[PDB]
Amino acid sequence: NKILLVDDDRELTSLLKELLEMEGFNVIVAHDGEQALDLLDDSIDLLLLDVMMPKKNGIDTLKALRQTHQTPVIMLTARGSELDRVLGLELGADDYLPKPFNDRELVARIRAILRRSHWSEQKLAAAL
Amino acid sequence: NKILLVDDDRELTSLLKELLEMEGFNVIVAHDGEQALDLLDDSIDLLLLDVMMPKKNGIDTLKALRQTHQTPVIMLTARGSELDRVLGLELGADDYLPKPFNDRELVARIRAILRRSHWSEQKLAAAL
Ligand SMILES: [Mg+2]
Ligand SMILES: [Mg+2]
Repeated sequence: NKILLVDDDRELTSLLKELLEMEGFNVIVAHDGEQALDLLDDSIDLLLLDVMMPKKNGIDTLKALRQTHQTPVIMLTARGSELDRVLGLELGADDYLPKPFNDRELVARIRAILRRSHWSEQKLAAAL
Repeated sequence: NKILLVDDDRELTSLLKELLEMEGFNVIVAHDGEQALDLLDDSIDLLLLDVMMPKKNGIDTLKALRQTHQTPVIMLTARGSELDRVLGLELGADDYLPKPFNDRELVARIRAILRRSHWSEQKLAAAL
């Protein structure tokens, strides 16, 4: 399972890349929305998307990717108000996890949406 | 879209039934884990599941339903610790929203998982 980490905080992306790699994931990192959309392809199983970033913020990245991709996305951002959360979810995100977060909850939410993805694939392969 | 509302609090289930009905959902109510499993069938698109309930708690209900059903479930409970959240998600829940909650966020999270369900169905019908 391949995760695209989109966050402009290099310290967090390095910590998360190591964590998710320890958890058995293939991780690719984008540092803005522009980079993200350039790296986004069919091989990506999930996006961990930050909101406030230079060049193209996460809200605009999500709006753009959702025009062509149904790829699962989890917003992982310091923007944690009820408004921020409802906006992310309504714009196309499958989950929304504010910062600061617990690593165990992040992994559990990654696994929750990837379990749903696998069930969808199994049902599709069963029907085919 | 049919929602199965599993909670022992009659005051909350009545408030939520009205809210979700105003939002265009068909709502059926269970007051414990035993009638939740009795009411659970293929017509149910999502479960709003409480934890602390008599006869059968939400954790045991989730474990039981997940043996036979892949139906989307959102834990809606006063059990909001990191442990509670990670446990719910690892046991089979698609989302976990602690109490007290914001009605707008609940609806947004219901819509986020039902949008994923519809995309899965559209892809399945497209492949068929
Ligand atoms: Mg940032
Ligand atoms: Mg209760």
